[PDB]
Amino acid sequence: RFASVYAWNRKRISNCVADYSVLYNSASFSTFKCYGVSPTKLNDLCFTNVYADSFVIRGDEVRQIAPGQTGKIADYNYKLPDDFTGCVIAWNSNNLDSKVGGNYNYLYRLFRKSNLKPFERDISTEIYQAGSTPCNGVEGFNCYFPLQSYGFQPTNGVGYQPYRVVVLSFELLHAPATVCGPKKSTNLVKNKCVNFNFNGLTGTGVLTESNKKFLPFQQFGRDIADTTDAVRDPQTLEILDITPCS
Amino acid sequence: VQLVQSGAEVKKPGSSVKVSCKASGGTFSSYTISWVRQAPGQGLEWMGRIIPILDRVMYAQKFQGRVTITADKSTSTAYMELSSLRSEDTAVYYCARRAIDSDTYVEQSHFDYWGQGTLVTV
Amino acid sequence: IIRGWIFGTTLDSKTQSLLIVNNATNVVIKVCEFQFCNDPFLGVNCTFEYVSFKNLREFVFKNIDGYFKIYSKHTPINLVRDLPQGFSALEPLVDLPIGINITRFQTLLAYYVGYLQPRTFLLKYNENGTITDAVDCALDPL
Amino acid sequence: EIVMTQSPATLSLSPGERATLSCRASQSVSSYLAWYQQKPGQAPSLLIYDASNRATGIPARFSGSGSGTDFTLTISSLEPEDFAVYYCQQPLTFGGGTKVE
Repeated sequence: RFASVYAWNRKRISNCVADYSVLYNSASFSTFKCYGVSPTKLNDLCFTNVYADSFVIRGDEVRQIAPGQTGKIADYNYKLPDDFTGCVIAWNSNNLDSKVGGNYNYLYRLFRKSNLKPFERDISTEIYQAGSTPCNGVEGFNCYFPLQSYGFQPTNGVGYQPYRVVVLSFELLHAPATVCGPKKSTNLVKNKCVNFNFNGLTGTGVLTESNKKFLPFQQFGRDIADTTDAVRDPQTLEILDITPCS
Repeated sequence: VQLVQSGAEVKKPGSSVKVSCKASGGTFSSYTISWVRQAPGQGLEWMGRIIPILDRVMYAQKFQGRVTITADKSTSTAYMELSSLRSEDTAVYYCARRAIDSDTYVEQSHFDYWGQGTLVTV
Repeated sequence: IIRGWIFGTTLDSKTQSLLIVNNATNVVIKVCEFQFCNDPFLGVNCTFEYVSFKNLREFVFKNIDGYFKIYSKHTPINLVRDLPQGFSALEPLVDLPIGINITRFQTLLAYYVGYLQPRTFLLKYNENGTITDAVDCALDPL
Repeated sequence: EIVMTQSPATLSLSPGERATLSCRASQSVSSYLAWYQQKPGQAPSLLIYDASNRATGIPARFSGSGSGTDFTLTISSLEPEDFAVYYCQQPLTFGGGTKVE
């Protein structure tokens, strides 16, 4: 279940590995539009936080969840800032969200007295005055319940079929990164002159077994000249002395 | 912007009547259809109305619980059914239209066209 | 009785603060706008949440660039009046990427509190990486 | 509902004379008042909308004014064909109607 667009949902994603290879390479998505970032470089990014916006809209409304957009959805249901950083992802959900009699459990705001600000949600049921006479909270002549249900049906043309749309919004520099993509490792090769990188510790040398005993906390050591003496491997905690290449 | 109503019918008290009006195609995208009744020898009374662009219906209080108003978008036809009829319900049932703004939903209070009216005898 | 500490600034139980305390057999570490008891008794919006005399538990705490650093060591005691002397170094346990300031804290129920300052030390290491001794370089002429 | 009263129930004029009709509502509708002219055998014909605006196809002899709860229809000079029953309509209700003879 996705929220309706007016009843927008927001999941907070923190303290995790942001593996996006599952999303940017997905063939199930018709839209994968990244703003300020490249889809295939998402795994190289770090965020303070990622927020996931999860909701259902019509196919011709997919373009509205974007920076620079206006319209009933872009202005009354949900706005993205013009300088938005993140990716807008969408796919057809006609076989999930449409219902034969119309999936009218999903609604969008048709009436509002003003436009939304970026990341603002509006779930008010206040009766909108379209005309000149007061409504006093009651539906009637030129007085409306602000939400409009969607006639999502399996027989709708594509522009009227439901789409599941997810926006991954990127939060930076408010706090340290807690969300980072995955880091790809290689095989560990011993008794060769190599260019190495153990997590963040780099250099050139020959890796051989060490007779050192590190305290559980200590991952690598230092010689009297403060050069790297040995490095304990990140996957298996073996300590390897680093011999300079002759 | 024409409207053609069905002809007269005679009903037994306690039975229902379903009155229908056919609008020119395209009416439902820019107009709402309201129902007005006129008992013989009487003035006009408003019964209710449908807005095809909102799927909303408003009713006169005296007919709440007695009258159902709907429309068939594929046939440009407005419908009204009175569930249980009494002799005081004899009237000409008219359809008439009010334009509506599809962006703001501001509806007109006046009718720029009336059908000929359908007489239902009870 | 001591099961933890609350660290933060305003600590008014309205803004977010860091709570580190035993919760049954697990320790819970969280930063939230939690309505704290002003003085809690342990009987018989959020940023994050994580769930894991007799003897002495020594700790050192510092907060660097939004990272709360937690260190400790445990040692046996046969004393009933004051803290033992001698030398050991505390080991880091936890490093929390929170992004908040800490200026004040509360103990959650003998307890002792000192303060840290930027002294230089000469540290003596063992053959296995253990710190076995230290010289406080600002203590005296020797 | 909105109770509407029209006054007088009947008027008696010669063709060529000026006539006005009064309408009062128990509730304000701002300007949302429609005036209709009904003749026997016909559905009511819109004369004026939104209290004072003349309807398309309606001759200049028809005019009007009003707001809120109090409205007036003016026929500057009645033609032999204007001895009709006039009605005041608001979005929810109608008045009883006034006959000009």
